[PDB]
Amino acid sequence: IVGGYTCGANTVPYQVSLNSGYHFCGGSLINSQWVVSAAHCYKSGIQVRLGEDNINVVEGNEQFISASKSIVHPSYNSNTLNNDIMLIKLKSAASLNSRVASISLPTSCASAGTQCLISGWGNTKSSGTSYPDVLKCLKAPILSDSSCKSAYPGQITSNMFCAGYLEGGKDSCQGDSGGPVVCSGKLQGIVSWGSGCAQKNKPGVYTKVCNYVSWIKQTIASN
Ligand SMILES: N=C(N)c1ccc(NC(=O)Nc2ccc(Cl)cc2)cc1
Ligand SMILES: [Ca+2]
Repeated sequence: IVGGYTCGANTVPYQVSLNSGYHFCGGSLINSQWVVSAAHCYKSGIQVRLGEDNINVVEGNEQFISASKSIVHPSYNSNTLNNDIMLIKLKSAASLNSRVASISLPTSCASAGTQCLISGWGNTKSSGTSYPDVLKCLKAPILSDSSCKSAYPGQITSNMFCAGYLEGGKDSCQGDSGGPVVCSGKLQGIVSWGSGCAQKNKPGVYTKVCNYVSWIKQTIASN
């Protein structure tokens, strides 16, 4: 996250870190046994780490559970990043409490102008690299789909939306991939892509989770 603030330990209880020997992507817990993340974060051998704040120090609220199945969206296209979303089932259910909790799926798509909370342990600089150990947060509006499409001509599909600031300065970034965009207490987006980070006229682009709710519910019902 570039230009955000330190969230505070366990203030984002649905935030997950995906670990394969190191943190490589975020995710969101959507019930005690399932995590949603970005399909471009797919790897075999994922361990899901819940209840995290400092990812390099064991602080006492963590649950580390390995994945039993990963399901990338059937129409994920890695060239266009259309349908960048995947479901991860945990080997055993997480114990849910105030510090480890799930986030609700949306019943409606959020509109442009709604302020949302994006969080993750990704890069905090638009030039150079510095990865934080504690979770960073950013409040950002969803942008109109015409300003999103003017920023990225020919690249925005109906399963994507832009959120951020067209003047740059504040944005999600590499390592934030797969993490949550929450608006009005519902999961509305998944950190997906963008050109650089926090650059002028290049806002972050996010998977539009309200288009996938029937696919998620159906897949969790049968797996
Ligand atoms: N500006 C951002 N919000 C931003 C920019 C880039 C990323 N990350 C990626 O674009 N990562 C990535 C995308 C596709 C593939 Cl195939 C591999 C990595 C995340 C957020
Ligand atoms: Ca920790």
